[PDB]
Amino acid sequence: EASVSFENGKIVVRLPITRPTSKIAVKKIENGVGIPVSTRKKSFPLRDYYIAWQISYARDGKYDYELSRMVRLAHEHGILTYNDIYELLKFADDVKSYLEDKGIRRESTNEELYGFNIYEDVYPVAKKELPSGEFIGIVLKHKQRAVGYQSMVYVCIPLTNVEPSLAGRVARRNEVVKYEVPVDLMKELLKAFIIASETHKNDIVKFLRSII
Amino acid sequence: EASVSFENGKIVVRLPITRPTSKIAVKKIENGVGIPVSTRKKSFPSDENLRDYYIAWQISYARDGKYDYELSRMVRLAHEHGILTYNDIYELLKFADDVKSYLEDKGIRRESTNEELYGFNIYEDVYPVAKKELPSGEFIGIVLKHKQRAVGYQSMVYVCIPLTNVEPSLAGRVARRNEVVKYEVPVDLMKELLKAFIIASETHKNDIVKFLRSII
Amino acid sequence: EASVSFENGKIVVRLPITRPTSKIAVKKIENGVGIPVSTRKKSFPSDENLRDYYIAWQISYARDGKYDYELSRMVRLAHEHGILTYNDIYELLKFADDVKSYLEDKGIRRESTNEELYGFNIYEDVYPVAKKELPSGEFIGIVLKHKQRAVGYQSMVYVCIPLTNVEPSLAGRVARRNEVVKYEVPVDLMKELLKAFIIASETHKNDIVKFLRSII
Amino acid sequence: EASVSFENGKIVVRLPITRPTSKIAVKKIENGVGIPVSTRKKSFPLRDYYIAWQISYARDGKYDYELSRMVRLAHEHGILTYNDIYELLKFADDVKSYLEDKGIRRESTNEELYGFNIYEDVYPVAKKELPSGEFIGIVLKHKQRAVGYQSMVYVCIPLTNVEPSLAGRVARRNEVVKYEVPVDLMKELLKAFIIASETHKNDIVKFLRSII
DNA sequence: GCACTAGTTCGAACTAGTGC
DNA sequence: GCACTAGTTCGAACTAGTGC
Repeated sequence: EASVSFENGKIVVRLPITRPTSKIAVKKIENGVGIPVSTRKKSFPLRDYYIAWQISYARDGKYDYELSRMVRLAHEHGILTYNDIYELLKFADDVKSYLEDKGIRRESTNEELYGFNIYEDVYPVAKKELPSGEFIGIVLKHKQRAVGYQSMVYVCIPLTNVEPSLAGRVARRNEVVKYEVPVDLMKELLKAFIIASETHKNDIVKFLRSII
Repeated sequence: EASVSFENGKIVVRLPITRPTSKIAVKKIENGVGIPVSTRKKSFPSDENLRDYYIAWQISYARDGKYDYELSRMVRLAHEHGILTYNDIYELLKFADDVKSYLEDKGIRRESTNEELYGFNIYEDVYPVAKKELPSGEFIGIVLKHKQRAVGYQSMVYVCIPLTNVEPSLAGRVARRNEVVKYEVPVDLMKELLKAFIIASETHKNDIVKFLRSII
Repeated sequence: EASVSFENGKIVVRLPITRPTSKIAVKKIENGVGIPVSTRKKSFPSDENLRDYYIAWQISYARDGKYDYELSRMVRLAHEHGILTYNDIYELLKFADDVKSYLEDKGIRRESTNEELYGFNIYEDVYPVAKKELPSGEFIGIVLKHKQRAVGYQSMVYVCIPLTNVEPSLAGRVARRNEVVKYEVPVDLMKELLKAFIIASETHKNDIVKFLRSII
Repeated sequence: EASVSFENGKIVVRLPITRPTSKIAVKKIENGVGIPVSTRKKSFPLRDYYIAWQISYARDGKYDYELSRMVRLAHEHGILTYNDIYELLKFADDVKSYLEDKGIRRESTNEELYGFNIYEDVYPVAKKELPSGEFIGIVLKHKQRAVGYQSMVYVCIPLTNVEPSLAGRVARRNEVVKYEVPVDLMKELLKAFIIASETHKNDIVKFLRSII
């Protein structure tokens, strides 16, 4: 439900902010944790607020969706040079372990709760912050209905970096905002998928080699 | 769904072995340690490996607002028949009086590390788990989940029942289509499952205390 | 879910009025005729229009293979308490002996017409519906649905309960959040719902006869 | 999950036949009724067997999907002339009532079943058969979760009209077949949507006027 | 606000495909 | 064939948007 385009020499994405889903939701960040927010009820003050986007690179087996759509448009308009794709391919070739390798572990402690021993389940999370304010997250979740893991990639875009400014008001009905996607972001998201798992890497490599 | 009955002086539960769901599924817990791993095995071994298989049951005490379901039906039947005594219930009410802190109070924390994965900073999200093991091999566990639409945590209680503890014996056997097995519920398991709910959250404790008071 | 109980000499069912589902929902049946139409009205009128509103309940007699659910719980409680007499049950068993044809036997037919809609030939698919009305206004209906994965038909039994027949009176009232209303189940309704299942399919009849035999 | 393309001067669709869904399923036809079939278990003999395709013309608000994709490709390659689009627009302008207008009615009868009165619920169905063997169906279903109706358009494509011939064998795993879409079919499907309802018509009209 | 319509998440139940 | 993985339909429960 995201809309990717090329406008004014810039890759832009238009994102809805009032219909929260697994894929797109506005969050308030406190101590790392992302509190959900309803953008229609409470008014905005702002550095605390992000669009949380679980971004994809394929759909129906097609690599012309969200991230891959942004990349194709960038490469065709010289935002993403052949040089950039080469080094991302080099990065990928150098990557030998993944977030999925780390897995999820259960550790004993020396604590009890009224006679019950306390253990801690430890989930790995990979994160990078761009100087522009965007966050990239890679979370490991226990694969639904199946053994093993799924790695999920998120981009977190501060409300201060979108237009129009939501400052001082509730979102309008079906409000959609526009975000100019910086080349750095596309690079780092491709890198995130590369390290998320070997199967995500193999996909990204085939796609970028596809851009030739 | 499980089916709970009173038979021959015991509380008995009949459990599906083959149609795994979030409520009831066979899981592998290797040497009784680690996160339970899901499985769809229908043929069970007859050596040391059998002891790694459990029925994992995310067990409840109410359904549709009524307390005649799974654990509450076990307990009401156990007390009706003198399996769970008045004294047993008074001891559990006393335990609940003493509990003033809960698994949900611990919540979930994110820890920074010093590792980087190819330039990306690594953090660790840390979930508290409460767990107790009975002498006969059953595990009672309490874990947390983020609430679906809210800012809080939901606590869930599980009992993990060794396949070596059910009938007909699964050792070296392949489960039939829609196989259901029979498990005699030990009184101490009912006690510990009540205690699990009592320490899971204040709301769960309040529910359990009102329920126990009502069966007296 | 409905909640069925014995109170003050009557079988009583408590029914949700506000969270419509395929099982239980408020529907408008204008002057008691036509296909029921779904609605999410929370404010109910106090004139002739009130009589067009019903609670439509797709009612069952078993859940999880057990016969202690909705209609079977009504009937077992009714018989325990002498509301539904032995003689009543013998009359229903006699009725079932006489039934040798079922709504499912009728099936669904496609009829050709002579109409065309801008060049396209018009056909009509025709579904049989069995329906009975009680003197106090309740409807008992039986309809067919194509089976989800099979070549057959599934029969479903519905009771449509006038809102004017429940408590607290809904006339000129707005339903509260998660409102539940109270309905006293007439013995003749229990009889006719059993008869409905008996004529719906041979399988349903067999189920009902075995159930009735078991409560004797 | 259908794949539309332009090959050899013909619009072709590639359809899977072993993963039956609401949208695509293989059926055996007897006395009008469409029996479902599992193409992997039982071997094929053949005029009795059709691919039943609940075809669409939009997706995510985009009119580049299934039917609309076929039409766009046809018009761009001269299979569907401007003349064809004009007359389809004329057809549409002439259409003043719809399948949805007919609704679904409950009729009394003089029959009883062991004391219960029998009524008949009557559902309208629109159908056309091409000389090539394809059927087009419009069925009225009681709109899920809502008042009123939904009209659904189906194309039924005989297995004798696809390649390869399934004669004498079970389908292979993930077997997909290719069907060359005749211009007549695209015309008649557009006509089906036009008469299905006024809202389907308004959509189709805006789309064809969009092709200009 | 009422009375919807439409969009979503979640779990149960089912089926086809995959690798050993 | 076993032991999964992945694709689907269906209903319950919830939320945002719409027209009056």
